[PDB]
Amino acid sequence: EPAWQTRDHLDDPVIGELRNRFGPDAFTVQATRTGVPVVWIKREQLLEVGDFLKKLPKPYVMLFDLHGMDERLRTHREGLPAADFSVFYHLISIDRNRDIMLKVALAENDLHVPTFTKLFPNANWYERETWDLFGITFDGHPNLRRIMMPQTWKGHPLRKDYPARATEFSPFELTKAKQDLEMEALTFKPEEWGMKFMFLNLGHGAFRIVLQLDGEEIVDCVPDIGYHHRGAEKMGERQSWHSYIPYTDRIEYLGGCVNEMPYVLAVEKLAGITVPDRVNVIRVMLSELFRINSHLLYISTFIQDFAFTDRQKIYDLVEAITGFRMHPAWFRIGGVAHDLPRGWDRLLREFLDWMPKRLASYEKAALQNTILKGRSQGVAAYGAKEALEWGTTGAGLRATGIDFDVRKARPYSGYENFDFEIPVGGGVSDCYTRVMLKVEELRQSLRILEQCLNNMPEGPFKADHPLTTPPPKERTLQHIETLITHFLQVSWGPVMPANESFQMIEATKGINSYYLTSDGSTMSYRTRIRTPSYAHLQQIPAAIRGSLVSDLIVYLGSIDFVMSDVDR
Amino acid sequence: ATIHVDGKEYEVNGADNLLEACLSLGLDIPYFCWHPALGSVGACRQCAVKQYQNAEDTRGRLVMSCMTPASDGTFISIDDEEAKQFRESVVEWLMTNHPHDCPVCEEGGNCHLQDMTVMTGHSFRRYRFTKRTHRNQDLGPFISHEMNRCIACYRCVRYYKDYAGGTDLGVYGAHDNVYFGRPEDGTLESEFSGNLVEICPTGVFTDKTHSERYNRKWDMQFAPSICQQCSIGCNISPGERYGELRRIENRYNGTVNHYFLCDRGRFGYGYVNLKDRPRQPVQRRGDDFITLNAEQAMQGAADILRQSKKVIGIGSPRASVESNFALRELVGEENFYTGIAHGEQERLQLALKVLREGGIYTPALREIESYDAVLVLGEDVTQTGARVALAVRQAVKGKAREMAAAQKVADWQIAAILNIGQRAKHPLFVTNVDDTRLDDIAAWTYRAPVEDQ
Amino acid sequence: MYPEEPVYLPPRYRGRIVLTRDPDGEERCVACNLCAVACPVGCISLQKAETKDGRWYPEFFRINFSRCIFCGLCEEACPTTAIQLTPDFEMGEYKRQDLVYEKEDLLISGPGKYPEYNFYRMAGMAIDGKDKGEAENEAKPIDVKSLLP
Amino acid sequence: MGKLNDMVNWGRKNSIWPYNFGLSCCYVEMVTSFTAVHDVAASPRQADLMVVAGTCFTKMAPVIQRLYDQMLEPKWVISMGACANSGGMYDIYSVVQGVDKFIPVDVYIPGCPPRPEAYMQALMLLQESIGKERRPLSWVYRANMQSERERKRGERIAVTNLRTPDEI
Amino acid sequence: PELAGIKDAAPDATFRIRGQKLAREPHRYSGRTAMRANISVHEPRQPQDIDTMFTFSMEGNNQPTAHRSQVPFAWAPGWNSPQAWNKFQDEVGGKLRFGDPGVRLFETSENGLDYFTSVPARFQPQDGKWRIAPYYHLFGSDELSQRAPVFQSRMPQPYIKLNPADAAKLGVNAGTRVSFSYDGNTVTLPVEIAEGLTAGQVGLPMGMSGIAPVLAGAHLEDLKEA
Ligand code: SF4
Ligand code: SF4
Ligand code: SF4
Ligand code: SF4
Ligand code: SF4
Ligand code: SF4
Ligand code: FES
Repeated sequence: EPAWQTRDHLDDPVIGELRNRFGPDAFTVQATRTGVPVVWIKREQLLEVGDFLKKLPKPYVMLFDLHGMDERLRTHREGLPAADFSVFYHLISIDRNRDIMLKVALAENDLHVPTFTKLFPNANWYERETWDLFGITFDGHPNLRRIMMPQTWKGHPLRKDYPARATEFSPFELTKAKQDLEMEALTFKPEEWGMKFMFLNLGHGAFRIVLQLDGEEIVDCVPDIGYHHRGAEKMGERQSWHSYIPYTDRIEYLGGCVNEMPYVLAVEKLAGITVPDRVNVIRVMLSELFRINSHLLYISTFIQDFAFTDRQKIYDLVEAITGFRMHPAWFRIGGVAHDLPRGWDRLLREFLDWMPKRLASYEKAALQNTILKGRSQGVAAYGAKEALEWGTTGAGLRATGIDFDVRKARPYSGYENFDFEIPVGGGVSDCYTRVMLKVEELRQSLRILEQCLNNMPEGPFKADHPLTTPPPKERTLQHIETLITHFLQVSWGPVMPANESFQMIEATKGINSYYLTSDGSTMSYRTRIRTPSYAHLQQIPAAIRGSLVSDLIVYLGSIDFVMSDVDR
Repeated sequence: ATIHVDGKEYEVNGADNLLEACLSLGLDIPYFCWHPALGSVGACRQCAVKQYQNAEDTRGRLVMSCMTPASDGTFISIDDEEAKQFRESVVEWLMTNHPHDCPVCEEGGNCHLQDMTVMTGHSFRRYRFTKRTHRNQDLGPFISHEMNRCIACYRCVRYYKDYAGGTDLGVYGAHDNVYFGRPEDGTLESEFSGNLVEICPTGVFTDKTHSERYNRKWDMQFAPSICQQCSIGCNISPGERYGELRRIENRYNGTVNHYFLCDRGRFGYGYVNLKDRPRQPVQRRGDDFITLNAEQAMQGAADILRQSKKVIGIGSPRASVESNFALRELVGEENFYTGIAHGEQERLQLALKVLREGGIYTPALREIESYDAVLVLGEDVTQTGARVALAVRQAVKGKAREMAAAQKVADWQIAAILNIGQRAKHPLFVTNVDDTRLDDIAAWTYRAPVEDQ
Repeated sequence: MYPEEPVYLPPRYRGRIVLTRDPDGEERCVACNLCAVACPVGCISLQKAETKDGRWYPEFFRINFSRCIFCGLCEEACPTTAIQLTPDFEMGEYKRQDLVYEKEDLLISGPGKYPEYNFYRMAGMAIDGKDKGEAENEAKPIDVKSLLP
Repeated sequence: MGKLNDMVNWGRKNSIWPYNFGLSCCYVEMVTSFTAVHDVAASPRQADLMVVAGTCFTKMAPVIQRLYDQMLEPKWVISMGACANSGGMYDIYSVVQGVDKFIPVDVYIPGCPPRPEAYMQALMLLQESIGKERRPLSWVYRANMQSERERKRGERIAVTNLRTPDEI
Repeated sequence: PELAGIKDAAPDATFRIRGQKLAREPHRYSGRTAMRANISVHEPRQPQDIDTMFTFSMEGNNQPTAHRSQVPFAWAPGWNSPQAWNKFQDEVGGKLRFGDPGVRLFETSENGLDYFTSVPARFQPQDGKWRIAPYYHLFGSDELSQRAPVFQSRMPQPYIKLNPADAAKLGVNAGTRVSFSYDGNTVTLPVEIAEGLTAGQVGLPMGMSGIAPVLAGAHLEDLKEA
């Protein structure tokens, strides 16, 4: 049975529990290719369903995602409630190792949903962004303001009737914005930002936090984000399925092929493509190389608060394979762009004969440096309860003792074939614990690369599916059917039949996920990108309360976030 | 009627064939030889579905949906594996001799064969032998000929001969060396030969005027417009690129000009691209020609027109209603003159009085095809109103349609209709000062002066 | 060590974009506009012209290199292997207008990374030096007037 | 007098302190530029070169404008990457399409991201531009330099064969 | 008031399909940052269309299931050819979905006209006066079509049509150039013999170079061999 097949998930026990609790007519089950049960809930029963799922015997504990969707232009709404807009809530149970997506339908004039911040505190920023980009009001929300746009912004950019392109530049708006931003330190209003003692602005990426200090103690802090908002999802609606891969690259720019992976896996779910095993091994190999690179940068940055030669070795290897250092744009729908060059195994063998000594040096620089142990342990720590309620994933969640990694819990791209361990922390997410987990993850990625190098499948680098985009180049250059497929795929776009797909992977900073809605066209009807840096940056005001500003700086350096990943 | 496609129940018209019924519902069946206006002949064998005898039937039988009536309680399957394999096989058979030409083919990105090759999911070539080739003909200034790309679907000959009434385009040859074109090099003699660039599902017949300044369909900026070349008002899609009008495509209007233009409308757009057109306001000063912008021209013209004692306006039947009205508002109603002669205006006003005061319904252009007898008085329609001549040809073929409908033959089974109606046709009586292009189908032609007509 | 020691670039490095020529010495671009539409940034603009023999070529071809992200999707789109990304990165300029490379700035005098592929040796359309039936895997055309059954 | 202006421009070109105000991936490439494997070898008030390396968002644009205004003459600007040149691949509502919409730019670098040797090449280009122009000695006519495109045209068009992508 | 139906011919400029305008160009429109790059590397403004409901970009609506009658082009995913019009109709080969564009200005009148009693007399050929019989051409009788350079190779050379009896009376054969004076202008054309033309009439190509359509039915004087 294919893993991309359109399933209904009626055999999920959560569906039966919802039927026994709210009745069979209280909700509508939608058959998707997301791999999760999609349940359309009435708007009034939303908080009741959230309460019921929070109190299950193995409860749904993490709100993985929350975002809106403009359904006014979607033509294939068969088996769906009549909706002008919808809001989807993606909830994850780790005890069940399952997840559910609750969709709430909304009419065009009555665009208001009850707030979800009483159940899941991390819904605050998600509801702010859903208000910002869709105009969906949330009743009961404390400060429902724009999070990606300036407050003096007209319209909601993710609505279908909003112009995607840049408008005409005006120096008058620039001078007005200079007057607005440069008078903020003089005419600050401490009630719009949600606060209620000196006010400071600080000014991984450049971003501003508004701090409220009692002496040097932090009594309140509100981050100001959106300074690096590139409109990647609106571009997802503007590019074809094939010519959007560079945009997937440019989110979490230290990830590269790691960021390409969930997008192409979701598109392959839409296309019904089961890639061959060599494709899986190649994509795993490149994602592990980029994971090692990102972990090296994170460890070197934390130790700073010699290590840039190994990054150059990884960049040379990726340059040899793909042709580019940090934005390879190399994964394709149904495979990868080119085959591995002849001589890649020598470069990988020379890299794996260089890394054990460097890794031992990093362990000596992190373990034996007891000054770093003293200045890192107990610096803005949290337990599993705070990690679940804020959507913290990756190294922080596993440092809280919760053994949840996507590469093992919900395996993808042939990670089952590789023997590697998941490092789990003691139960407290210190800076030191997270750095040690990154070191052990680096060791496990080296083990994965060794298993790739020693056992490499000899086979195709693109699938034998008609929707593999583009087709293999030599058959394009000498076969008319293949030439026709290449012509239509690179120009009009490949046609994905109307469905919804979801792929969640373990990124270099946490859990990254794509949620794609196709309306049967050559572009995406909706592209939703869940990035872990968003949920990690939301957790700062919940952990740095009552601490020093230096503790805030160390915690910011130990979060492992990138600002382009935050503002996506 | 009631049909069951892939286990789902649909209500369709029982007079339709299965292909057009399923295409109306939104179901995708590949097809080449069928066209909505030309009927069904069952040549290309691309529209295959599996028809079951009843609800509890498992074997089924591969039928052509264009040749199969959409009768009540008809069980078919489009997405069955055997039907999909046969349709992919037909695409592959068409691909065995097809040239490696898509980058250098004017139909690329606009090709029905490309779309149906992708739609059937055929992308792997396992044919390894030689491809048959052909030599092209010169078809004149408008239609370019590239016979290598032909899939032998007979749409061109069916349109040009049975529908358009042309006589200089046929199918010649045999088993798989079938050739489509003229018996010799020369210009296609039909006034509706330009519709071959959209009737042909491949790049055999292409728009040569578009080919000289070529761009792909995705690069076009289109708009819905009305053809400005005669009075019929056929809807067109002009597409431009780089500031010049590149192509006139047909724009569907089921009331007026459904699938077809004439060659004047399709190929007489090149006046827009002339380099001697006025592009700025120009005011003469002695022998000089000073170029003004918009506001300077308006102020200077307003000053001189304000000083003049009486300004009159001369409109045109080329200009739109808004422009003639704006001139009439500028100069006044009493100072506005239609810029046509007195006799021309008298004939136009009499025609208007007949149309809107004669108490007789004036049909739309598609509705002309449903009339049982045509009398054409004085109007050489093929040279002045050509789409009406095409509609008149369809109305003349209506007698063969009626005779076949008397014998319980479906209206889309066009070959049987033409077999039953051999040379019988509805009456056509044309009068002109000389021979018209409708004389090949007219029951009588009267060559006489306008007084005698 | 720069510009003292030249930095090694791998052969498939995505740097400066060139247009290449066939082994016969003619430019490979048939002006099919696949690279222009496959560009996610829209920084390729060209126009098909056609010589007397019927050969398609670009009348002009321009790339805005202030806008190009060097993603190589245009080279992946090219059915003639005309457009290629070379291992060259030194493309800095003083004026942003001088980053708009016209056809004479792009068309090198050789085949580049693909030294033998010739699209017009495979295409069915007739050009000079290659009549009907002279492409690869093509039979000579059989006239319908021929005496064979 | 003639040698004095030459020595003044020589002093300006041999001592350039960049304020590398980068915002994205291009800034991280410039962070990798400072390492000993590339050998590339403050405050806006004493810096004389502004290297804009990254996407100029509609919210970051006042910051870039203010930080450029805080600098003092003589001041030079190098745009790095497609984002700073033109907006790059983000022709989107929230991105200013090029940093030269609001501040003048002296040297542009194509790339996404440019490698650090391209930044060293742009430093050489800026040094030549500085050494060719002349400014008043005490209390501005920039030289119209030949474009690198037409200067490098002969050796670029003369290229015939390249290493195939199959090997390494 | 007679032209009051032009209001409903198309909707006004405020018409939107779920808030967005109608697109003039396909979604995969290319070259948007290089089509004017030779003039200036800076992109210009997108042209604002305030007159109509269409937009000068792809930021618009061209869905087949959109409640409109004015369709700029047919395109559906999977259907790039002119067969994409099948998705834009209520049934294939029938009306456009949500109606065809355009409205009739006048309805059929309740009562008709009277019979026109002005019956003309039989045509009589008098000597020295040639009735101009109009011959229209599809390529060459419409003015702007004549201006199109591709019609120059397609339009025929201007031949003046003569009856065999009239040409025999003039002594003129097929091809000899004859001159005739109209409005004090002697113009010469080569003669083509028209059998079906009646005697006393002379055939002229209306709309072509120098021959206006107003000459249809006008008399001709001084038709001699040139
Ligand atoms: S007719 Fe169609 S399939 Fe054949 S070469 Fe042209 S575009 Fe390609
Ligand atoms: S020339 Fe075109 S329309 Fe005619 S049979 Fe061949 S493919 Fe069909
Ligand atoms: S009949 Fe021909 S000239 Fe007249 S409106 Fe239609 S396409 Fe145009
Ligand atoms: S490399 Fe990418 S951005 Fe540059 S021209 Fe090619 S497709 Fe466009
Ligand atoms: S894809 Fe290749 S052949 Fe086609 S226009 Fe571009 S460079 Fe030329
Ligand atoms: S030009 Fe490319 S690498 Fe540089 S900031 Fe923009 S997206 Fe990042
Ligand atoms: S479409 Fe039915 S056989 Fe051709």
